[PDB]
Amino acid sequence: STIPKPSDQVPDVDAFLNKIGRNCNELKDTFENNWNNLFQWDSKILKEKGVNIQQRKYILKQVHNYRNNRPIHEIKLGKKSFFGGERKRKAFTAKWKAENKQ
Amino acid sequence: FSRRRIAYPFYPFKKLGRQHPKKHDTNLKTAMRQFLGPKNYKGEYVMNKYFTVPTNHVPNYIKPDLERGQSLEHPVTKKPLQLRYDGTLGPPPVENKRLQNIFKDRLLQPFPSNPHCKTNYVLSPQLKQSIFEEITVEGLSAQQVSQKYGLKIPRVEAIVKLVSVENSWNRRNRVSSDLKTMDETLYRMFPVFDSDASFKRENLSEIPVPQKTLASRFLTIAESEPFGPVDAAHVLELEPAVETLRNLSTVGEHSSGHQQSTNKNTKVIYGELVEGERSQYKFTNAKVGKVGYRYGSGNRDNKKDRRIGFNKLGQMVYI
Amino acid sequence: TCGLVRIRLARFGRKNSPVYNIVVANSRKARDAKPIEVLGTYVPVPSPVTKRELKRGVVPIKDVKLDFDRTKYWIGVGAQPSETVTKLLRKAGILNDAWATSKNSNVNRKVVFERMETLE
Amino acid sequence: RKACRVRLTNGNVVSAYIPGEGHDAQEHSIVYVRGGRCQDLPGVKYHVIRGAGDLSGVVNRISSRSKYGAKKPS
Amino acid sequence: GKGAAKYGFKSGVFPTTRSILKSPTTKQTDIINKVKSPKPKGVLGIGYAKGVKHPKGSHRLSPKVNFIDVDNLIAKTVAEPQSIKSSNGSAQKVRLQKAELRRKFLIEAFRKEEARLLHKHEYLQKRTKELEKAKELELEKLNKEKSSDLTIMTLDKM
Amino acid sequence: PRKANLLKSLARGRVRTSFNKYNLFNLYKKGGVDLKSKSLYQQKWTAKQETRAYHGEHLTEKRWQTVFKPKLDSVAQLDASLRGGEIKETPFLLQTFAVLEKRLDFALFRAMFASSVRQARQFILHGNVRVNGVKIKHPSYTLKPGDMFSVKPDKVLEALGAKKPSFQEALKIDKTQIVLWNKYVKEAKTEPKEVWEKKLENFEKMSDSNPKKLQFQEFLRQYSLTFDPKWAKNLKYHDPIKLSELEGDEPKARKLINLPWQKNYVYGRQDPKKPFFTPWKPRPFLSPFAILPHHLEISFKTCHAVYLRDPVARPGQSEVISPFDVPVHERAYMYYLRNGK
RNA sequence: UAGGUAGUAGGUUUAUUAAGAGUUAAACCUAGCCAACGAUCCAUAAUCGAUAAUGAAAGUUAGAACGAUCACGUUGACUCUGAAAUAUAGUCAAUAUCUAUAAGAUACAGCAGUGAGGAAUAUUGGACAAUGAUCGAAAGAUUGAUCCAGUUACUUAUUAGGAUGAUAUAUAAAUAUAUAUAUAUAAAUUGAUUAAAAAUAAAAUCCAUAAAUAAUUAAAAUAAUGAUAUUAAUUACCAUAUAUUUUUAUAUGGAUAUAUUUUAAUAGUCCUGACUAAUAUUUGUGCCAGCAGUCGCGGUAACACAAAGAGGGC
Ligand SMILES: [K+]
Ligand SMILES: [K+]
Ligand SMILES: [K+]
Ligand SMILES: [Mg+2]
Ligand SMILES: [Mg+2]
Ligand SMILES: [Mg+2]
Ligand SMILES: [Mg+2]
Ligand SMILES: [Mg+2]
Ligand SMILES: [Mg+2]
Ligand SMILES: [Mg+2]
Ligand SMILES: [Mg+2]
Ligand SMILES: [Mg+2]
Ligand SMILES: [Mg+2]
Ligand SMILES: [Mg+2]
Ligand SMILES: [Mg+2]
Ligand SMILES: [Mg+2]
Ligand SMILES: [Mg+2]
Ligand SMILES: [Mg+2]
Ligand SMILES: [Mg+2]
Ligand SMILES: [Mg+2]
Ligand SMILES: [Mg+2]
Ligand SMILES: [Mg+2]
Ligand SMILES: [Mg+2]
Ligand SMILES: [Mg+2]
Ligand SMILES: [Mg+2]
Ligand SMILES: [Mg+2]
Ligand SMILES: [Mg+2]
Ligand SMILES: [Mg+2]
Ligand SMILES: [Mg+2]
Repeated sequence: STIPKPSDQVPDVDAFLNKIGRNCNELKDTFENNWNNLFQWDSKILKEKGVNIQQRKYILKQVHNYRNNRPIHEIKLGKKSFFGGERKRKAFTAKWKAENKQ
Repeated sequence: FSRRRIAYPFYPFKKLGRQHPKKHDTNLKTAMRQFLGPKNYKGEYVMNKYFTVPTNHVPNYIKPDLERGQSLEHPVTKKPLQLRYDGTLGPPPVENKRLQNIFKDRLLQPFPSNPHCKTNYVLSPQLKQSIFEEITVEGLSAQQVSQKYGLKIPRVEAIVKLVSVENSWNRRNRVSSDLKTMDETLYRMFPVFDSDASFKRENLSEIPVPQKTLASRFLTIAESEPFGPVDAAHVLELEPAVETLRNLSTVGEHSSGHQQSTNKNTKVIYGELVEGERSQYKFTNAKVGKVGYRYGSGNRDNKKDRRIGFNKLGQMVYI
Repeated sequence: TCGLVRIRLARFGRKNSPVYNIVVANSRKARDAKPIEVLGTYVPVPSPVTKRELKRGVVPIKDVKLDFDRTKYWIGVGAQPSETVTKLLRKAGILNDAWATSKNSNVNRKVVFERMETLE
Repeated sequence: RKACRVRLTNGNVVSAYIPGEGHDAQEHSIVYVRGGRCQDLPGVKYHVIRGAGDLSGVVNRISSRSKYGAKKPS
Repeated sequence: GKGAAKYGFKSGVFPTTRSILKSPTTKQTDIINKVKSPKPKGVLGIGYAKGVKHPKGSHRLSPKVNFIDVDNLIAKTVAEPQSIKSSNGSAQKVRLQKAELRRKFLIEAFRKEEARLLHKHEYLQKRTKELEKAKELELEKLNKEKSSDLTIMTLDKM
Repeated sequence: PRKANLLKSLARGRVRTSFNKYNLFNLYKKGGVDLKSKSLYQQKWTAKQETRAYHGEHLTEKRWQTVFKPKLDSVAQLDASLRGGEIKETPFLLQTFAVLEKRLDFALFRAMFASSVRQARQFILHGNVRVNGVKIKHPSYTLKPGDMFSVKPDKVLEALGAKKPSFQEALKIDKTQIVLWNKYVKEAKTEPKEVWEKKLENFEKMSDSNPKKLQFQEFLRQYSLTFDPKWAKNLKYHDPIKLSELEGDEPKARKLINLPWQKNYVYGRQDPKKPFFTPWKPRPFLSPFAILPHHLEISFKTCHAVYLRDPVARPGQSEVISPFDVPVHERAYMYYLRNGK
C-alpha cells in the first residue's frame, strides 16, 4: 500500500526491528535502515533476501499493524510449562519432587 | 483354419525371376514399382493415373477391381499404358470395358470394398453467399432456406457462421495466394451441390431414433380397427414423430420457434464489488437436498473410467 | 466461532484443487464428517477472464450456490457462522455490517458495483 | 525330474519342482515357493522361484528369462 | 454401484433434511380432523374394544398429538424487546442489530413453512380431483362403442 | 499413445488414416478382407486387425475398450413411406467406431487439415489448433455439435502441399532442367517445322484436362496457325549450372536461373521461408483420399470447419468413413462387445 | 451339539432409575418358557451403503480406499465427576519396562521411526498460507487435526515426432512455356532364387514442439498473512497505439547486429502343435536335457524341448 511516516518511538527500521523482537534485530543488514524497503518489500522479495519463513511472515504482520496505527510491541510465542507439556508432566513432576524435595 | 498371409496383390503382376544376388528385392516392392511406374528426375510419378488431382469436379478414386491393377496412363492423353515384355509401357492389347461405363454411385465411392461410404457435395461459392444474404439481410428463417435449397438446418447454420469468418479474413487481407490456390484446387475435386437436382438434395425428414421405441411391441386389435401414427405414439408414450421433426427444426439460431425463457426463474445475487477486490462473488439460489457435494460418493480416480474434462481455457482438468 | 451449531466450510475436491461445502455442523464433529445439513457450495478459484474481456472490463467471478431461505433459518435459531462463511453471507446480503470485525471493516473503501439481485 | 522337499515359514512341508536346466539348490538353501503342480510327478504341487533367495537364475537362459530369474544381457 | 440406480444414479448421500416445524400446526385442519375421527374396531381396528381390560399400569388410549400454534411459537421463541432500551453503546448497538435480524429470519421461516404445508395440502387435493376426473373421462372413452367393435364376435345373451 | 512402428508395411498390407504413398498401394492391392475358411474367433480377430489399423491405431487396446460404446446411433427418415422407391437397409454396424469421430485429431483428418491422424495429433499438441477461439492442445478433446475448430493456415498448406525440396536437391533438378531445355532449343532450331508440327498435334489430345492448351491459345495470340521462323530464332539457350560454384550460395543460384517457367528461383524454393513447396502445389496422390465428410462443413479459404453432428447411419449409407465393408465391421463389433472373449 | 432352561416362563409387591421390564436386589406365589422351519452348545467374524469388483440379470464377493455405525486404546473389575463414562480419568490387581526407590512413572491401536513377524505396504519431511478445533475481551497463542511435499509403476490418466524416404556418379546446343528425359558405369547388408522375405525398415531430406534460456506471471486470500514454490500458465527482444469471435495485422517508443535465444527423440515383456492371434525357414538335442493351464511333446525330417531367422499379442 502506501508508505507510513516514521514516528518518535519508531524513528528508523532498526528501532522497528527491535520493538517487534523475536530476534528480528538480526535482519538490520538485510533492510539497510531503508524505511521504504521495509514498507515495499513483500514476501517474494524477502524470501529472495534470505529471510526465513517465520520471520518474513512476522515482519509483514507488524508492517501491516504499523500502517494501521496498531501496536507493534513484541508478542512472545508460547512456551511449555516449567514442569513440561501436559502429556509428560506427571512423569516429570514425579521425578522433580523426588530430586529436589525428596 | 487361418495362417499368416503376405498381402500380395489380388491382381496379376510380373513376379520376380532369377535375381542377381545383391538386389535383395521383394515381390511386394516390385509390385509397387509397377503400380507407381517410373520415377522421373523430379521425384514424380507422372505415369500413375492418381498422381495428379482432378480439375473437373469428378473425384478420381481408385478402381483397382475395374482396371485389374492397371494404374498407368499417358500423362497428357490419359490413354491406358501397360507393361510389356520389353520392359516398356505401351497401349493395351484389348480395351477395358469395365472402365468406360462406370455407375454414377461408384464415381463418388472412394473405397472399393465399402459402397456405403460416399463423398459429400461441395457447395458453390455463390450458393453460400445467397444463403448468407438471405438469413442475415433478408431475414429468412433457417427452416425456409433449408426447405428451399434442400440442405439440413445444421449445415445452413454452419454456412452462415463460416461465411462470416471469410468476410473478416477478406476484410483484413488474411487470405493469401496459397490459401486461394489450395481452396480452388480442392473445390475442383468434389461434385458441386445442385439444389435443383432432386437426388443431390439432402433428406429433411430424419429424426433421432430413440431407445425405448427400438423394441418391437405388437398389439392384437379388431380386424377393422384403425391404428395410426398418433395411436402408436400413445402406446409408446412418446410425442408423435411429426412433432419431434418440427421441434428439431426450431433449434437453429436463425430458425423459427427458437425460444429460451422458461429458465429465467433462478434468483441470483452479484456481491458488492469494492475498489481493490480482484474477484466478484455470484450467489445462485439452491435447495437443500440437491445442492452440495455428496458424502461417500464413488471415487473413480483410480479406475479406468475416471472423469476428465476441459475448463474455459482448454486445460485438461479432472472432474 | 462459538456454540454447538456452526456454519462452516467442509473441504472436498482433490489436492491443489479445493472445493467446499457450506454446511451446518456440530462443533465437535470432524471437518469432513457428514453434517446436519449442506447449505451450499463454494468454489474458491475465480473463473479466468480472457485478455479481451479484461480490457473490456470483466471481473473474475467466484461462484457460490446457496439455499438462501434455509441459511436464514439456521441464523435465526442461533447457528454461528465461521469467519470465512461470515464474509460470504455479508457479500450475499444475508448478514449485515453488524457481523463485521475491526480487522476487515471496510468503513472507507469505494464501492465500484452495488449488490444486484437478479433472476437467471 | 529335479524336485526338493521344503519346510515353509508356516510349518507346512511341501514338495516343489525346480524348473529350468541346472540348479544350485542344496539342503538349508532359502527358497521361495509358488503355486503350480508338476503334472507327471504326483504329489509335487508347487514350484520354486528361480532367481529368488538362494536359488539362482537359469544359467545362459535367453528366452522367457522372466520365468527363470535371468537378467537381461547388456 | 447398482444401488445408485434406485436414487437417480446419485452417488453418495446427503444428511436427512430437518423439519422446521417438528409437529403439525393448528392450521392443518385436515390432520386435526383425522386424529379426532373415531378409531376403527374389529379386524382392521385400532385400540381396546369396549369391555376389554387394558394392561394394568398402561394408558388405554394413545397420547394426544401436540399441535403447534405458530403464533405462540413465535411469541415464546423470538419475543420482541419489551422496552426500547437505550443502546448508546457500540456493543449494544451491534447486539440490537443482530437480535433484530435473527428475529426477522426465524419469524419468516416459521410462517413460510406453515404456508408451504397448507399450500401443499391444497395442491394435492386439487391434483387428486383432477386425476380422478381424468380417469373417469379416459374410462368413458374406453367404454365408448366404436365401429370396429362390430367385428368382435359376441355371445351377450349366453 | 502407441508407438508408430511398421505402419506402412506392404507384407501386412494394413490401411491407415493417411495419404502416404505406401498406404495407397496397400489400399489399392487389398481387394477386401478374406473371411472364408476361418472359425468365428479367426474371423473376429481378422476384422479387429484391419479395422483397428485404420480406426484409431494410435490408441492402446485397453483405452479403446473403455472408449468403445455398445450403443450405435441411427436416424429414421419419416418420408420413406411417402416416396415409393425401394428402401435400402441401414448399415447400423458401420457405426462401431463412430465414437472416435468426435475426437479433435480425427476431426482434423476428416476436414483434410492434416495428412494423417498422427499428424493431426502433432498439430494439436504443438499449439496450432483452436476450438471456438480457444487453443486446445489435447488430441483427445471431444467436439460437440456446432463447435468450430481452426488450424493455422501454414500447417494445413504444409500437410496438403508437396514437400519442400532442399537447396542441394532442388539445385540438381535445375541442372537437368537446363540440359533438357537446351535440347528443345537445338531440335527447334535444327528442324523448326517438325517441332512446331509436333507441338500442334500435342495440343489436339489435351482433352481439357490439361489447361496448358488454354494458355497456349494465348501464346498463339501473342505472336491461321501457320509456322513462323521467328519462333525458332527467338528461342535462346540457357547457361549451364556449375553445382560446385553456386553451392551454399542460394541468392547467387537464384540469379543464374531464368527459365520460361521457372524464373529467378530454384525448383520448389520460390519462397524458402515458407514451410512447403513453392509455388504451392497439391501433395502427390491426393485424389484417392480426398473425401468430403458429411458431418463437417469445411471452409478451406480460412481453414475453418464446424462439427455439424456425430456421424450417423441412414438407409444405404453410413457417415463413418471406412475402407471396410459392413461384414468386417460386424465382426469387429462382435469382438469388442465381449472384450475379445 | 438334541434336548435346553431354574430368575429359568408368568403373576403380585417393594427398592432402585427421569423412565417400562426378573434390568438389579429382596419377599411371596403359579409351572411354565425354548426346541428338527434347528433350541442349547461350539467354532468363526467388527457391520453396512447412493462404496468397490463382477455378471445380461437375479445375484455373488470384498468391507483397503470415501462415508455411516459399533467396539477398543497393555489386561480385569470397581468408583468419582457429569445430562451422558465401568472414561485413553481415578482406585486396586495383573503383565512388561524404567529411575527418582516412591502406597513412583511408563504402556506409540496420535505422527514420524525402530526391532520382530511376513510374499508384502512409505519420511524420525515442511507449514499453520488454506479449512477447521481449543484458549483469550482483544492483540494473539497452540494444533503430527489439517494442508502440502518425500518414498513406492500399487491403481488411473496424459504425453513419450510428424511429413518425405529404396542407390550413387558421369552424362546431353555452343526465351510462343519445355516435359513420359534418355543413356551408360559402379555399387548393392541377412536370408532366400520367387509369390521369401527382413524392408519405408535404416540413413538422408523437410518442418516442428518439449526442455533449456530470457522476460513475464496468475490463482489458491486477503485488511494482511502462500507452506506448497526454483508455482501454474503465457510470451519469444520488451513496451505502446490503432485496427483486429478468436485471432490477425500495421505502426510505433525503447532494445541488439537489414534482420533479431536455442533446440531434441534407443521399450520392454510373453508367445507362434490344438484350444488360441502368429506359413519363410534353419540349427542343436535324441523318452536325454527339458516343456506343460488342458490334450500332450521328446526314441535322429521336434511347427511343442534349447536357440537363429521370420511372425502374433499387450
Ligand atoms: K444350531
Ligand atoms: K491454521
Ligand atoms: K514384440
Ligand atoms: Mg492360429
Ligand atoms: Mg434373565
Ligand atoms: Mg418389577
Ligand atoms: Mg428374587
Ligand atoms: Mg476377530
Ligand atoms: Mg455382503
Ligand atoms: Mg462379510
Ligand atoms: Mg485404513
Ligand atoms: Mg474404553
Ligand atoms: Mg479396558
Ligand atoms: Mg484407566
Ligand atoms: Mg501398544
Ligand atoms: Mg505409528
Ligand atoms: Mg522378515
Ligand atoms: Mg504395496
Ligand atoms: Mg525406509
Ligand atoms: Mg509439526
Ligand atoms: Mg547371403
Ligand atoms: Mg518452454
Ligand atoms: Mg494465519
Ligand atoms: Mg501474495
Ligand atoms: Mg517355455
Ligand atoms: Mg532336429
Ligand atoms: Mg506351445
Ligand atoms: Mg520352442
Ligand atoms: Mg529372434
